[PDB]
Amino acid sequence: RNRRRVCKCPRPVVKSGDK
Amino acid sequence: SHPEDDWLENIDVCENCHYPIVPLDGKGT
Ligand SMILES: [Zn+2]
Repeated sequence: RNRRRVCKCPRPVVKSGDK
Repeated sequence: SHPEDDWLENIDVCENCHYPIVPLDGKGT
């Protein structure tokens, strides 16, 4: 009926940067 | 040091949405 209201992120935080 | 098991199986809560972030569970059977 309804799944556990857990994390629903369209891009989880990963150990990395952007530079 | 010490085991990192303190959340229904060393789970962590994603502060991003407050909803618990669990890992793919496909073993144990
Ligand atoms: Zn999340």
